[PDB]
Amino acid sequence: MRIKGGKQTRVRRKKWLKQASGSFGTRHASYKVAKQTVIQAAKYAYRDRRNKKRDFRSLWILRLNAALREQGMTYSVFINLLKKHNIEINRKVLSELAIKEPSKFNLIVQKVKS
Amino acid sequence: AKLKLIKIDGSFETEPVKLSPGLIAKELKQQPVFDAVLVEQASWRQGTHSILTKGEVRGGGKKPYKQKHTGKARQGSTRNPHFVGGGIVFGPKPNRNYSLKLNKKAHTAALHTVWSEKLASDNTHLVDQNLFNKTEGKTKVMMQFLKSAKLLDKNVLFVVNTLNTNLEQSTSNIKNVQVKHLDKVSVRDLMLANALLVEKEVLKALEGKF
Amino acid sequence: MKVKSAAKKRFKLTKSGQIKRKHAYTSHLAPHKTTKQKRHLRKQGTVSASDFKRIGNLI
Amino acid sequence: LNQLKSVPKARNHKTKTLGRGHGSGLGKTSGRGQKGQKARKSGLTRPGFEGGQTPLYRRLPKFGNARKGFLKQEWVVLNLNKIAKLKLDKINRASLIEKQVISAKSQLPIKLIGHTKLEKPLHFEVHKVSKQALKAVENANGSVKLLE
RNA sequence: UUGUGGUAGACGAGCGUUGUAUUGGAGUUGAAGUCAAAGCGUGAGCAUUGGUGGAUCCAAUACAAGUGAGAAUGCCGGCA
RNA sequence: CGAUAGAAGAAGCUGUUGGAAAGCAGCGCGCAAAAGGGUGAUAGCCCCGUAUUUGAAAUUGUUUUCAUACCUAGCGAGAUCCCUGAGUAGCUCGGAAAACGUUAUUUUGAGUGAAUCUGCCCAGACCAUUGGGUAAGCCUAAAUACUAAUUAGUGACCGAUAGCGAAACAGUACCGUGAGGGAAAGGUGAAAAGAACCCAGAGAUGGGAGUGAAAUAGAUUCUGAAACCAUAUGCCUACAACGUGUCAGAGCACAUUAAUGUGUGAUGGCGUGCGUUUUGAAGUAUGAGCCGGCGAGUUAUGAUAGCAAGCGUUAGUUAACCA
Repeated sequence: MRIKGGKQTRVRRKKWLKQASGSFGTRHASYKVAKQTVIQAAKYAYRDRRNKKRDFRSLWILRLNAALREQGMTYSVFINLLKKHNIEINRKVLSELAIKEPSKFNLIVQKVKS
Repeated sequence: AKLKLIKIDGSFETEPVKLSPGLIAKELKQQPVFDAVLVEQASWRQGTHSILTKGEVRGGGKKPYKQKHTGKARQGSTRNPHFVGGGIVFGPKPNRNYSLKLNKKAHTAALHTVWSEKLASDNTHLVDQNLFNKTEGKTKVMMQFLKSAKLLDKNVLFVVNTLNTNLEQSTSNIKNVQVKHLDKVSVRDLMLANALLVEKEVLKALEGKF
Repeated sequence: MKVKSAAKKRFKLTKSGQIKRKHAYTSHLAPHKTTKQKRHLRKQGTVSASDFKRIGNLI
Repeated sequence: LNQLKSVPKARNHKTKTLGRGHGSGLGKTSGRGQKGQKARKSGLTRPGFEGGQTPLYRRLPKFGNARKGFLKQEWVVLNLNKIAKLKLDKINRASLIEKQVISAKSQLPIKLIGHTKLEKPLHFEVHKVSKQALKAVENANGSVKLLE
C-alpha cells in the first residue's frame, strides 16, 4: 500500500508561505526561511504587546510632564496633587488629550487648587 | 409475536406463526458482536503488500560516497529507504498475524443475540420451500417480489438449508438481494443485509442449537 | 518461550512470587565468619523489589 | 452498529508518535535520553548484564537437586473443599471424565487432600491420601479406596 | 481556589489523507487538481468565489497506514 | 472423466442540453448471464463476453473393468540335524553425531577381536532377575517443499520518483580489457482527421486563414505548480551605520471574500536565524545555493503492566487435523 502525500505537503507549504509575505530578498520566496520569519514575527508581536504598553505609559508620562513644565509644575507633584487631595480618576492619557482641548485643561488645573 | 409469508405479488397470508419466547434474548453484548464484525472485516487482506528491504534489493554493496573528502553522508550502501533508489528497509510485511483467538461461549452468545434482535427487529419475513419450488430461476418473478416487498436499498437474504436451484439462480441479476445458507451467514454479513427471510422449519433448529 | 538457565539454576519460584535463593559467601567456604552469621545465613533469601522486577522479565 | 456507523465505547487507546516532531510530542528524542548507549538503538543490555558490574547470579550459589534427571509423579489432587461443591457418590474415572477432572484419553494417578469437615458417606478412589484428609473423610463415615 | 513558565520526561484530547461496505450527493449547466482572493477555526483543517482542466470526487462512523516532512556535511531533479 | 482450433448464447425507444448522451428525465423489456472491457463524458438494452448448452479429424492426461502375466496364501508329529546377514558385536588410543562440549547409543583413523537362538543385542556406566527383538543384504508409492513454467482466477498490490534495473528495443547505453557495476525518459487528438490557404525570410521558424467542440488540442503533444528569469498599475529610495522585520504610521493609489477596508510606506519605539551537543553560542561550534517530490520506531512469536469485555460457578480454551 503506497501512500503519497505530495499534494497535501504542497498545500501545507503553500498556506505556510501565504501566512506572511512582503520581505526584501529571498526570505519570502523560501518555505523554511518563510516559516522562520513567521516564528520571528510572532515573537516580535508578543514582544510588542508588552513593551508597547510599557512605551505608551512612559510616553504619556513624558508628554504630560512636558506640558506641565510649561505652566510651572512638575509631573511628580501634579500626579500626587490628584492623589493626596481632590481625589479624581481621570487618566493621564485622557488628561494628555485634554491639554490640547480648548479651555479644558485650564479648568483641570484650577480644580486641583482646592 | 407472529410472522406470516408474503407471496410473489405481495399478498401476505392470513395465518401467521407464533414466535416462541425461546428465540428472544434479554441480554445485549455488543462487544462480541463488534469483534465478530472486525474478524469478518479482518479477512479481506490477501497479504500482497511487500517491498524490498536493505538486503532484498539487487544493487552494488560498494560505498558510493567515500569516507573523507566528500561533503555528503558516508552511506556505504547504494540504495537506501531515504534514497530514490526504491524499497523500504522495513516496508509492508506479508506475515501479519491476522489471528484472533476465539471464545466459543462468547461467539455463541453474540450469534444468538444477533439472531434474536434480528427476529425482534421485525424485518424478518417468513418463507418456505413451497414457493422456492414454484419459481423458475428467472429474476422477473423476483422483480415482482421485490417491487411487492418494496425494499431495495437494504440487502435481502434468505437463510436456507435446501438451496433450491431456482432460488439460487436469482439474486445475482438483481444486485440488491442474495441467498445464504443458515450456518454460513456471519454477523457482519447479517447486519450488512439487515433484511432477511427465514424458513419456517429452521426456527426450531436455531432455538435448540442456540 | 525459552527460560534463561543461567539464572533459574539458583532461584526457585514460590507462592505469590517471593523467588527463593541461597545465601552467598558460603558455597566456596566461610572460614572467617561467626557462627551467628553462619546459622543466620543458613536461611534462604528473596530478591528485592527491583531485583524481583529484573528477574521477572528475565524469566 | 451499521454500515455507516461503527462507533466504539472504550477501545483503540492512545498510541505513541516518535517521528512527528514536537508539535506532536516526542519526536527525534523518542523518549530515550540523549547521547547514551542505552539511547542507541539495539541497546538495553541483557537482563542479567548490568553494564560491567558483576551479575547477581554470578555471585550466588547454585541449587542442587536430589531428583536430578528424574521428575515427580503426576498426582492430581482432589481438594476436599471444592470436591464438596459438587455432590456425587461412587466416584471413579468413569465419572471423573464427566466431572472435568481426569483426561478422557489417558490414565492419571489421583490424590486426595483437603481440610473441610463433612458427614455424608461417599465412595472415593485415589492413589495418595493425606492424614487430616482421611481423618475428615472417615469422620464422614465414607469409603475411600487407596488404590493398591 | 491553584492556576494556565516549565526541558528531560510522564500524561491527556484531537485533526486531516487515501482505499476498505455504507447511508447520500454532485459533476461537458464543470469533478479532482492548480493560481489568487480582502473567510472560519488556538491549531491540526474546512470552506466559498474567480481562472485553467475537460472527467472523477467528497460529507458523516470504525479498519489499516510505504500517512502527515526542518535540517541527517539528508537522496534525486531543476533552477541560479 | 479432460485439455489442446471452435458453435450457440437472451432484455429499447423518445425528448433535452451536451462536440458527442451512453448522462438526465418519460414510457418498457429482461437477465443460468446486472463479472469485464472498450465503443465521442456516467451505455443492462453497441457489441461481444458472461452463466449455460455443445462440439474435437489427430496428439491426447487420469480412472475402472476384462484377457494376459508375477509372486502371493493353512494346520499337524519330530530333531540340540544344517542354518537364519563375520573383522560382526565388542575391547583400546584421538574424534564426529546424538539436547550433550563424547556418557547410556552409531561409526572408526589405528590395533585387537567373540559368540551361537541354549546364544546374542537392547532396557542414558555396568550387572542379577525379568521384558522386548534376533542385528551385522536390498527396495518402496502416502502425508514431504518448490515453481523455469502451460493455463484460469484474485488482489485494503503498486501506478513512469513506485512497482523485478527492466511500461521506451534494459541488462540498453556507459565504464573497468577482466571479476562486476549498471541508470534516464509513457501519455496529441476522437479519428492526424498533423495546421491546406496567404505572408516575411535561404529555409528552419513565426504569424494571420481554415479544419478541428475546443489549436489553453500544433507534435517540447491528458494538466502543466513553485523556486528561478523577465515585463508592466501604483509606493518610495541615489545624506545613508541598516537579522533588512515588528507595533504604529504621514503621504501616494485604490474600493474588498464589506470588513475598525486594502496595497505601499518619509519617519517614531524596539529590533545579533534555525536543528544538535555542551552548565552554556548571536556564534568566528557546526549543516544548509534555492525550490519541488521521496525520506527514517514496523512484523511475528511469548510474557508483563494498564483499561474494557465475554464467560464461569471447578474455569476459559482447542493446538494439530478435517468440510
